[PDB]
Amino acid sequence: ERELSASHFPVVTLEQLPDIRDLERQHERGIQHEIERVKAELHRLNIELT
Amino acid sequence: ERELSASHFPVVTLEQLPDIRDLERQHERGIQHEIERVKAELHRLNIELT
Amino acid sequence: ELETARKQQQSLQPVALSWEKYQKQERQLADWLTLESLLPLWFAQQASH
Repeated sequence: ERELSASHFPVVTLEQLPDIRDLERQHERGIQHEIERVKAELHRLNIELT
Repeated sequence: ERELSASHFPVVTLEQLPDIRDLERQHERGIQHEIERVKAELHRLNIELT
Repeated sequence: ELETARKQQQSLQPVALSWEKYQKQERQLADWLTLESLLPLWFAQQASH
């Protein structure tokens, strides 16, 4: 899990540590954006399959 | 918008002010949870409609 | 001919039902989305205060 998350997720040094929480949250926002994009594709494909 | 946000969202006391951002995360999670729940019901409903 | 029109309309009506309830859920989702965006603004107002 750690290798997997790291391979996708950047890590930053101490100089922005308070902002690293907001960077994690922005990364989560982007992850959810990709989630909804893929889910919209799944919606379309489920329509076609049905 | 302020009326709606006040009716749906709470406000926090002075010293529990640090908790307000825990409430921000919790309310965001709840709003997104209901958004996705209604969205999935709309998904299945669209399936039935098609 | 009467039976044909009957069946066509009868099949179409449930489509209208599903379409309308889908519209209702769509409006509900739009409103929920509206609240999501207002949440940062509201809690920002309250946090500033």
